[PDB]
Amino acid sequence: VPWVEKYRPFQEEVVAVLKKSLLPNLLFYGPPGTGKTSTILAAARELFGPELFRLRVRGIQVVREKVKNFAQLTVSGPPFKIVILDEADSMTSAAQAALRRTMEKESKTTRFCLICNYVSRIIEPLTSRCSKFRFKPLSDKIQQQRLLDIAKKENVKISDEGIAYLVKVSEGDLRKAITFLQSATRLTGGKEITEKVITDIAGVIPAEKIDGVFAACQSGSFDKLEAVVKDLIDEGHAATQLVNQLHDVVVENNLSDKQKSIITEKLAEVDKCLADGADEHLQLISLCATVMQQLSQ
Amino acid sequence: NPVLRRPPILEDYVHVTSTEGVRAYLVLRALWVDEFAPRHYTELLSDDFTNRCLLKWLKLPKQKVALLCGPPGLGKTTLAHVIARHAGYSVVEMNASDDRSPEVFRTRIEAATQMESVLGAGGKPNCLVIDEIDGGGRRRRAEGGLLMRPIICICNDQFAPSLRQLKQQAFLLHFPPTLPSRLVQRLQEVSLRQGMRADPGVLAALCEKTDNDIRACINTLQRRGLFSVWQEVFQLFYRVLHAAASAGEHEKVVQGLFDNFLRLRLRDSSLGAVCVALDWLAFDDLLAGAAHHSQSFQLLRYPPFLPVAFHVLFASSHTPRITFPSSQQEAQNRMSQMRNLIQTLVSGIAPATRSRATPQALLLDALCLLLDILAPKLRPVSTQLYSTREKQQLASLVGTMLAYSLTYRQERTPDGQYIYRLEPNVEELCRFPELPARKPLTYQTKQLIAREIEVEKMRRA
Amino acid sequence: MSLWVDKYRPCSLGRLDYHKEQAAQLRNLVQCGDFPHLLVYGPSGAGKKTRIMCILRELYGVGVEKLRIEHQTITTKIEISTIASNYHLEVNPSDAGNSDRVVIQEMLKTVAQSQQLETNSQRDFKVVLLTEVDKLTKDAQHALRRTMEKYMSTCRLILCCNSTSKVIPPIRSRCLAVRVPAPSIEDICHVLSTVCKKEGLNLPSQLAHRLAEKSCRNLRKALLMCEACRVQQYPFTADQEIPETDWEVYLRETANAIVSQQTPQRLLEVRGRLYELLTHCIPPEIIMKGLLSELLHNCDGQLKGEVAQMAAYYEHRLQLGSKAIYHLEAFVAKFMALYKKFMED
Amino acid sequence: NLPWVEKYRPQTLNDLISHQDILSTIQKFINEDRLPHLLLYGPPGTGKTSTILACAKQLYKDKEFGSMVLELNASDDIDIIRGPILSFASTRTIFKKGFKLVILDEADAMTQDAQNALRRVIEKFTENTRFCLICNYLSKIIPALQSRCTRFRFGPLTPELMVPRLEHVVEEEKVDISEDGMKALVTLSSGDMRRALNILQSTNMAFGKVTEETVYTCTGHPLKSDIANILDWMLNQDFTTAYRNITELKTLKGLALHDILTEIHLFVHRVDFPSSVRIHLLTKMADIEYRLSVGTNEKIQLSSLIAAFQVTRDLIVA
Amino acid sequence: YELPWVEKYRPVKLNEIVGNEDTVSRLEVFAREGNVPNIIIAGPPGTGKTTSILCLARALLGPALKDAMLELNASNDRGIDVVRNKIKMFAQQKVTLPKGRHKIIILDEADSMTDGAQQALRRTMEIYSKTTRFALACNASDKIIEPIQSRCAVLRYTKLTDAQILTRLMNVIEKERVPYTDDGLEAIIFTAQGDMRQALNNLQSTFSGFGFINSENVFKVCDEPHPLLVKEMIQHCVNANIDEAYKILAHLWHLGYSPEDIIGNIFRVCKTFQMAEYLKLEFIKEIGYTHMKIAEGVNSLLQMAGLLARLCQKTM
Ligand SMILES: Nc1ncnc2c1ncn2[C@@H]1O[C@H](COP(=O)(O)OP(=O)(O)OP(=O)(O)O)[C@@H](O)[C@H]1O
Ligand SMILES: Nc1ncnc2c1ncn2[C@@H]1O[C@H](COP(=O)(O)OP(=O)(O)OP(=O)(O)O)[C@@H](O)[C@H]1O
Ligand SMILES: Nc1ncnc2c1ncn2[C@@H]1O[C@H](COP(=O)(O)OP(=O)(O)OP(=O)(O)O)[C@@H](O)[C@H]1O
Ligand SMILES: Nc1ncnc2c1ncn2[C@@H]1O[C@H](COP(=O)(O)OP(=O)(O)O)[C@@H](O)[C@H]1O
Repeated sequence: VPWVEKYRPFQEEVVAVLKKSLLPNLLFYGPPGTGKTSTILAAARELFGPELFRLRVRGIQVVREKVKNFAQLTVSGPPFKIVILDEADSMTSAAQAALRRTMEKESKTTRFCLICNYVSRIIEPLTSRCSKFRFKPLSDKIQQQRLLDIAKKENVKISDEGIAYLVKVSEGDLRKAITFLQSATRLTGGKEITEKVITDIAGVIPAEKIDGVFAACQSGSFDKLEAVVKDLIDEGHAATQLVNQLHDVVVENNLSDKQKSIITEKLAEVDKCLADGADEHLQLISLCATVMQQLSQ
Repeated sequence: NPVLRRPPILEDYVHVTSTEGVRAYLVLRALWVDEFAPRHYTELLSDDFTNRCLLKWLKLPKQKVALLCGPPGLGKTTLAHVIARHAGYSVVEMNASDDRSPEVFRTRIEAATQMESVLGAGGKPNCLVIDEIDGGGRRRRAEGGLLMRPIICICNDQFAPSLRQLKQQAFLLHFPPTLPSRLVQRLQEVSLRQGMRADPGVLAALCEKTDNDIRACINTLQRRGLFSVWQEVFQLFYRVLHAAASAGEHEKVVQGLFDNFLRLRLRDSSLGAVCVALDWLAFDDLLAGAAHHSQSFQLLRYPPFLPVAFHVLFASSHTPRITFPSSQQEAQNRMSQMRNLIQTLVSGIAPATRSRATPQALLLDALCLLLDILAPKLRPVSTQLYSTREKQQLASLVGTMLAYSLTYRQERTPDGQYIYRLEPNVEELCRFPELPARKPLTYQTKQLIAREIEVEKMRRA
Repeated sequence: MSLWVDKYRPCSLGRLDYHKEQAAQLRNLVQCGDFPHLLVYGPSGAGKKTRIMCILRELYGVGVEKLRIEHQTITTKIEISTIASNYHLEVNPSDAGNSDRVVIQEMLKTVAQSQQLETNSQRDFKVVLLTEVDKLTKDAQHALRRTMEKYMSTCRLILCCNSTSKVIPPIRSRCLAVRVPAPSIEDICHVLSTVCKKEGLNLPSQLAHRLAEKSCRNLRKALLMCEACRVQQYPFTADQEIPETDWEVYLRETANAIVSQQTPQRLLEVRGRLYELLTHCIPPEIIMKGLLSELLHNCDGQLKGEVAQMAAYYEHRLQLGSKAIYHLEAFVAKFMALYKKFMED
Repeated sequence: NLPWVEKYRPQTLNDLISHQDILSTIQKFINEDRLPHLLLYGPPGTGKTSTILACAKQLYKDKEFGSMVLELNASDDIDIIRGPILSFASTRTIFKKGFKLVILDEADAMTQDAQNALRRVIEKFTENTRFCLICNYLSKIIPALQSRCTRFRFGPLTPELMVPRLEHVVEEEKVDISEDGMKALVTLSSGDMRRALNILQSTNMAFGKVTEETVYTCTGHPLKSDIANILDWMLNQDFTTAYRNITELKTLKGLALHDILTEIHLFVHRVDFPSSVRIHLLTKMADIEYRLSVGTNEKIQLSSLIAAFQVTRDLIVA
Repeated sequence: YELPWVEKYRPVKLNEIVGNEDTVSRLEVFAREGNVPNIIIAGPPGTGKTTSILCLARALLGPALKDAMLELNASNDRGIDVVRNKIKMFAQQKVTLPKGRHKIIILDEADSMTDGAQQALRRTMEIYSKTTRFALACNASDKIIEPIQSRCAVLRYTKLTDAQILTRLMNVIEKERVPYTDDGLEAIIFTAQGDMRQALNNLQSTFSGFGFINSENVFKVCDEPHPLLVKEMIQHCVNANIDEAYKILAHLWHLGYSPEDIIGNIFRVCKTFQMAEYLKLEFIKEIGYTHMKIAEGVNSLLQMAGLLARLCQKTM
């Protein structure tokens, strides 16, 4: 059993506004462990009662058929039953448009509480047809405390700075730090969790590699760039992770605003190219060439 | 300039400061052919290797099924019928014009195959034909193991992913085109029968206008307009004329432009022009992708401007030696046959309990495998210790060839010289042209390797 | 049973010649319960498949090496071949083309429904090793994550790819990232020397280093070239003529031809060479990578940045488009324009 | 209860606003018996479906409406054309004379083959049945199909005419709205009554009152003040401090880089940049939006927006 | 009730088709000679494809058209079970015809037929060639598989030029006594986009709405982003004047035109604009890239402003 559901328990005001309906469609978004599904289920139990239950959800044809068979059905007798559709963020644009159509022709007697990771919604359900409610993530200190408690009751040997690093590499949510802790204690046999094991589990590139990349760029010789990028690709480090860490380093150190601007334009277009399936090695070589041009000024 | 050094007196503004803090202020605002069908074996045309080499196999050396390849119109449909007529055999035919459900595909051929004729005993033999093949296929594969009457499936590529494993038990022939030395005589006889007159030169021209197609030739006693587009674009408003003149199929126009724009001689320093032309070709490719991914008919109004873009850039004073585009299609079918051959080899190797490598990883790393297969060519004479220590040598090498199912077979060139070729012929899968060529294996060494392969097969079994 | 590249593939995690720390971690992972879904990645020749087979060997029994061919059909019908064992199924759903979604769904459905036939003596799941997950389509990957989360209790997935860039983030979330780096030059020298020793041979360190550098840290290349240079000359020499594939040589000669003259005639000749490379079924991105690597050897330091940026730009456009020759050819043309202007001035 | 979009959906023809030209023309067609096939297109929520429904309801009484007006949606399922549409258009009436009516809502969602089949059906039975095609993008309709019908473009709803309908809604419903709240509601609507009424739902329900801060927080749209702050930081503060300020604001208010970028694009034309600076900014921002649309990291795209402005900082100052 | 002018002035003879002269003459030759072969009819919509095929069949068959001709549209079932059950059974049917006449099967809008249906069509066409002929029709010829084009005399139709549309408009205006001005004719021709059906529909719609035919009425009835506004915005982009071009674009946006409509009219106007031809091609490629973004879904005012900026910087 994963530690995610084992420990799944601020936003009761949305439950209050939902009960005060004597009702629109709902759009709950936020980091996954922020209890959006639990919130809507609690609102369900409070608004109908324990004896009345709802519909929770292959493509879109089966979704439309199920919603039709469910909404076009007489209720016990409150007027509007709902349908959830969690993980809506993964729906394609055509599936989202078909779902928007399904929300119509059924809006007379049913409601939808879409659960998503934010901006993935197309303009039709996101704007109009939904009441948005953002679920803020737990703050860093509370997250570290919760990870400490999990490590205590699971006899996991992790240090406090290890917990801080675990929250850092999974910034903005639980259920990723928790999974990383579980995978780390499985990989190490629980005996000891260090920085390197968390770094490898999270897929983070070591800071020594990033420092070497900047050193090679500052060296001004393209041969060193080729060597460092070839080594970074050979080590198997994802190019998107290198782009993220490189951007985090660049945007915060003491480079010139023009140098930061050029490097960040390059990082953004490299991120777009990598999203389109471009070669990691060529994208990283071009990015490091731009960085070398900026540093070797 | 819009940039101000001091804030506007009565206008809304925002300020922009430099990296040094200098600061500045910006305002913010607000009919004939079937009449002359071959009546007897003597009405066939000469210089033909098809009808002269299938009657050898069709008598009653142990091939089961038949197949087709080569160009169309070569009488592949009528050769079987006239051979049946001459040898005293009957004919059957089938199509996709009727319902070829997988189940009915069985019974539509079983009747043709395993029953005799309700007639005189002379007419009992039958000849069978299957047409327009490119559930039922799996049934064909199941039946092809054992059969009594060979069948013809009309295709044109023996290197197919499915029919290659059927042609291995089939006596597929050579398919040379029919030379017109007697086409003109046949057409003269046809015209005399039909009361028409034409000189030999005129008749020959009418024959060669249609690539000497006998069907079209006999229908003549009664091409491609893309060269016009290529001529209008490649030699001298004009551009509106090319936009209007591109009324036709567009993919082949673009193929012709791509194949021919590097053969013109406007300038040797036109690398900028060819860069712009390749930019336009990439734009056309992206348009083709985007009009399909996001189905949009309005987005395919731009591709007609590719010929216009190849004008302006490359329009010159004549010298338009324009050839038909073949590079893209030839590359397509060659890569398809390479993919079929790698599939054949990988089916030989990958699931054989071992050989843990991706087919792509294997393909990029198989030339070294051939180099291990090379082996010292010391021409072993002794029945033991084949010029070296056998275990670290030819024994392990024949083991690894049996792993990949690589074998050496016998072939005879038309020159008559003996030759051995690797069984799935992975060399041309692996080797490239115009780079330093390595020496190959001797004939007798390949014979020894084949013999060792056979004894290894006997030992493993 | 004879190839050096296969004769000395380690059987168990305990006999891996490199990444021993990760092998120990993997044995710890298999030793405990609730074996998760693995996403093993790393450059080709790093050992991903070797590590996966070893993971199975301590996970299931030795009979995991008793590999037998299987074939199945899908409903769209497309026939696909697989490789299975008494405990795991290995399938590359990419080769089914755009119908990879239905084939992956059908394979996992069938294996999960078939594991229930009293097959729980060793483990309570069947491993479905997917190879070349990065070659799947987005819809296939969404079907994969759905099937993964739906039959987690009865079947386990191991995903093997060379780069996790094309793997959708949702799949990366559900799986455990097992990064298998390419072996270092020293590790490749050590394994080559051990192979030679176990073969009753002797390998000079200079030749081992030369093979390691020429292999580009691909271990199967290192072993293949070692065996090829062995059969070419039984006593190794520190300056031996180590062979290499003809597609690499052809790519290098293509780049040399691009450098040697910058004219549309040379452009058409290089286009013919690009056809030769493409039709031999080597990936267009590999062509671009090798072309750039050799072109940089023939460029001044002031030119290498622009050449590399053009290579990345045109490989990106190649990924967007559908005809690789257009963008390969445009890259070659742009490079000759730049090189001609630079050498001219 | 029932949402106000459905509750306040117009019924009589006089409820519709700003489409007096279109309404007068369609009603004149009805009166003179020259009603052609109709293609109503425009932005969502501007009253095309309500317009055609009002015209159909004045054409046919309630008991004759259900047998003389076939309403179908193309997004529901080519079988539509060959089944219900072909059967309805090819047959005569039940208990009336005159033409029947087909209202195909969301006609832009048909495939091109379906639109060709619909063109054939419309051509064959033009005398007995009139078709009304409702779509958002006229460009999605094949030129063959849109040459069979007269096109009416329902434009966006101007504030000077949108305000009275929302005033009726806020008078009938017990909503307390401010002047700035009404202005913000109109602005976020941008000519969409369905959007305006849904925003009014969400705001008046979650916060109880409708005001600029309330509506902007409910919809999640960035304030004018927040966009001005972002522009000020980008044009004045250094790259690191501007990045920190914008990241903190964005994560505090849950702002989307899509909306931030959309509003900064407007400010780019508001404030008086030099022509070259404006060209550079427009090109860079269009690039950023395109890169956003594919599923990239918003951190890096935000840094690229900051970069696009930091490049122009010194160029503007000099 | 009166027939629409698209049907009121539908050609009934091949002599009154103002389309492509070569193909029309070829069809008249087929109608006169009699032994018409299988023909494929490809071209833009509204050029006369179906009209030409029906006129040819009518001229060939006379009174025997009702029982000798099988006309199938996009609204009919034309699946694999039709080319094999309906088409085959009609081909096998016995109709007595004059010596040079054949049963004509009109698979109209055949580009909508699947690959399997046309494969079924292939030697159903080939076998019964002695007794029946097939007259296909499509907008895109590449949608018809290779064998059908191989065994058909592919006739090509092209967009009616401005002069042909103008002559037919004059004929219809004279026969209908419709007031007009030359500017209204130019507006109708511009909105036609080379379709006679579209030109007739627009003329009839303007007559129905306002009676008089002038540019103002035409663009009031055929509402699209005005070609003059789009033209002057393109001119501003040529002069690298981003501010004025964006003024025009933002005015179009406030009027409510979708970015798809705006970019379509931008391409249409820039296609026949007064530029250096190299700059015109550069503009066309940039507009095509922006339209690809718009169709992909990235359809905002910022995208169109970015297109304007890229056009402006194409001229530096
Ligand atoms: N060797 C030959 N002698 C006499 N006539 C021939 C010969 N080969 C072909 N013909 C004639 O050529 C004409 C066209 O041949 P046909 O249509 O049968 O081509 P095919 O090669 O069988 O076709 P495909 O390859 O497309 O299936 C027929 O009239 C046939 O009799
Ligand atoms: N002129 C108007 N007067 C009053 N309400 C209007 C008007 N236009 C639109 N609406 C409102 O729009 C909502 C439904 O929009 P409707 O379907 O009528 O328009 P539309 O533009 O055809 O929509 P869509 O094309 O997105 O389906 C209702 O809440 C209705 O009150
Ligand atoms: N050359 C022409 N001369 C006169 N009118 C024409 C011409 N071409 C088209 N038209 C007009 O267009 C109408 C239909 O044209 P067409 O023959 O293309 O039929 P269609 O069914 O609309 O075709 P498709 O759906 O295949 O594009 C005719 O009735 C006529 O009003
Ligand atoms: N410890 C090791 N000793 C020898 N060879 C190894 C070792 N680890 C990995 N390899 C090599 O790595 C290669 C496989 O790696 P990889 O490319 O990831 O998978 P695949 O088996 O699909 O090629 C094998 O050829 C194997 O010889």
